[PDB]
Amino acid sequence: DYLPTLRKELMEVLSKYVNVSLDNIRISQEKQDGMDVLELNITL
Amino acid sequence: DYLPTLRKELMEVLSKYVNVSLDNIRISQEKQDGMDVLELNITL
Repeated sequence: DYLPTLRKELMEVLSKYVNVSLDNIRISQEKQDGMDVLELNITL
Repeated sequence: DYLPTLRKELMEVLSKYVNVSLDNIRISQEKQDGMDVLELNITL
């Protein structure tokens, strides 16, 4: 609900920075070592 | 000049989403397989 939405928001912001589409952007939400870590990747 | 700036911009946007500081955000710019891949990480 919360972060998942913010993750989409991050994608949109990035797509505007390098003027690509959302299909070229990947973002993952994972729980490791007890913590919730977001990872946002893009290939240019 | 270009992406390095956008990388900082990404950090700022993320810090506002989860209302943290820039010190809790990491972002890397690396060349792998001939391509330039940005990686933005945050621990929550």
